[PDB]
Amino acid sequence: EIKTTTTLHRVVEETTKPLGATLVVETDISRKDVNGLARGHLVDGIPLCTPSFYADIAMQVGQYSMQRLGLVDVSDMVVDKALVPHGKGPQLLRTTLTMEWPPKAAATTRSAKVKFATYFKLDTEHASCTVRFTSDAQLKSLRRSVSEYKTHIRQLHDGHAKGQFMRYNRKTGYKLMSSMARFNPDYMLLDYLVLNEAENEAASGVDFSLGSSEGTFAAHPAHVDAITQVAGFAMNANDNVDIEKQVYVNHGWDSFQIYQPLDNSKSYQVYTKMGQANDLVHGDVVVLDGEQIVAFFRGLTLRSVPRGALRVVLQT
Amino acid sequence: EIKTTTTLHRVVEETTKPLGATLVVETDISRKDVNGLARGHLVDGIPLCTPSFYADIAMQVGQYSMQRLGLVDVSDMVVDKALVPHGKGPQLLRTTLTMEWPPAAATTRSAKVKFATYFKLDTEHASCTVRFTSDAQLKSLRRSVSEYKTHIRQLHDGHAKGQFMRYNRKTGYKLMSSMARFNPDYMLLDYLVLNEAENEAASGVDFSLGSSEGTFAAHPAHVDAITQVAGFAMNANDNVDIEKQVYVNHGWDSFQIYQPLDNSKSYQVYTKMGQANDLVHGDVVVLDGEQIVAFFRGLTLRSVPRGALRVVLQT
Ligand SMILES: Cc1cc(CSCc2cc(CSCC(=O)NCCNC(=O)CCNC(=O)[C@H](O)C(C)(C)COP(=O)(O)O)no2)no1
Ligand SMILES: Cc1cc(CSCc2cc(CSCC(=O)NCCNC(=O)CCNC(=O)[C@H](O)C(C)(C)COP(=O)(O)O)no2)no1
Repeated sequence: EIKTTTTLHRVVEETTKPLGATLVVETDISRKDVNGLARGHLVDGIPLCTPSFYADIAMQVGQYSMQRLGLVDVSDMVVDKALVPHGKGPQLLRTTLTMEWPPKAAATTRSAKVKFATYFKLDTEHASCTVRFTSDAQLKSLRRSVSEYKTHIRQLHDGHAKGQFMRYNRKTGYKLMSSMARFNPDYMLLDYLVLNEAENEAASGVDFSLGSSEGTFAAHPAHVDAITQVAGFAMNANDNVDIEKQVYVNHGWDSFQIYQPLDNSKSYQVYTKMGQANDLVHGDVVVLDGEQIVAFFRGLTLRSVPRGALRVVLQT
Repeated sequence: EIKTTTTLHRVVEETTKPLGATLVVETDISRKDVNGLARGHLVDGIPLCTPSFYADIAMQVGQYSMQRLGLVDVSDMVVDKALVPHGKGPQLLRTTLTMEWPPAAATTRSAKVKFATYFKLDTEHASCTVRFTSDAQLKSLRRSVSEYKTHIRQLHDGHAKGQFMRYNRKTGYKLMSSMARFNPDYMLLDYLVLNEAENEAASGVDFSLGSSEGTFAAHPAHVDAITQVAGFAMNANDNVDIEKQVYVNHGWDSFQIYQPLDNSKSYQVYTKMGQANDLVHGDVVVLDGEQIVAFFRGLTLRSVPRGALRVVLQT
């Protein structure tokens, strides 16, 4: 029996069969405990749900599906269409998980397809991902790289201390981005960020104590979004990116794994080196707690879009 | 008689009497050579004329009045109401200079100047007092050059140790972009080093970074770029939330220019603005290496609610 949370409200349909199974859950993003959280960013006055909102639900339905048959990877995340939480009556986000398997091999299953769509009935298809019941091989490799990530972080701080790189305090960083997007205060968790613009390379302290995070989640959408904001800032805070004309927006990612809880009283270190500018850039994002590996995005992908075209799409 | 320029288009009236004189000039800010320049900044999509636009005209009518009767100080500048250059047919900015004297005209060392748009009266925008001043301030400033250069060097030393922020041109304007977007011809701040704890800034302003075609006494983009250093030093503080409160131009006590503001040259600008009534003030010096180029004394900024600013402009 799957547990309901702030971001997963009820089971719509659940069906187990010979060559597969379906699980459909529903979240009313207008419900009072979640509607504030569902409004992660505001672009041209229009609220937007963040990809981390889907990722939280994906982790929940993946963890449940796995246990009914131990890391869940939220992989192949593709965000296709904006979700605008209007807060004017029910707004039903349905998450459909499907699995396939050959006879008597249900227990071997290591992935499931997940789709996110709003309904009234069908409203919009928003996003999709593949949850993977994955090995700890990546975690083991990341643990061997900790000293290397730490050295990259130390080198960024050394360069700032010599006047080489920019260091943004929290409020100044969000001010720099404010003509592009204004954040829900509960999402404004970047305490500082050191940016080497030449390599789109950033080290950031993210402090989850800086916001309110009441509810139950698998991975708090504000905590996970704050991790991806480091990569977004590294791109859009470059002196040669004119955010009046072109901006790097979320596109999705290849892989996302969490190895330790994202604790609302703690601060974490985040490091990324995003690739150089088709219209896509990608890179990895690691999250540390001192010497411990906390989480990792592999192939986080951002897309360069015209600022005005973004505005027209959202307003329509 | 008075020369016409990009920012001063014709004489409306010129009268002398035994105890004074009046000079009224007119500028159609919709004329095609000046309308672009008149649009200095955009706030919430609404174009605004900068105080430096008035200062340029004030220098012109002051220099003229004066030679007719040798530094002009544009002093006691008060900006009361926004001027929005709509670009939809004539928009006539009238500048009125008045002098008074006891029965003695050649002794006169100041004149009152008013700036108002007419259709006839539209809006009263600003006023100042032009002063025909001594070189005492210039000579005192020349003795302080090494002290100003030391303040600038200390800011650069602090940034090189990671203590102060240094903004490249485009990143500086990006930081301010939710408050105002600038006419590219006004985006002349090449870099700025900010000590936030004292609202203290040193900036390189490079007039070659914009286009400045026309004739002026003091190019309004060049003078506005000087004041932007002080505005940035206030609004770029980490504790100023420009979504709620912003420091806007208010005016100044005194402004003198000692050397041409050359559109091929870069200059050094230094200011230490006071700590946060709703007003802050400070001095702004402009250097060309070892030479004193210009000085604002008592440049005044006013803290206003960002949304109240929006409503006022929108109406
Ligand atoms: C300090 C600090 C750090 C940062 C982060 S850097 C600046 C920044 C801000 C944001 C948030 S706003 C962009 C965003 O992606 N938000 C959520 C994602 N939500 C969607 O809804 C898009 C996907 N949607 C689409 O609609 C389409 O693909 C679209 C409209 C982009 C184009 O479609 P097409 O043109 O092909 O028709 N991110 O980075 N800030 O401060
Ligand atoms: C690098 C780098 C540098 C910068 C720029 S520096 C930061 C900055 C930018 C601005 C520009 S916008 C504010 C401004 O003052 N613009 C012109 C002045 N023009 C008026 O029209 C006010 C007139 N004042 C009024 O109308 C009223 O007094 C009002 C409405 C403000 C108050 O209302 P009241 O209460 O009196 O009714 N400024 O600083 N960027 O990157």
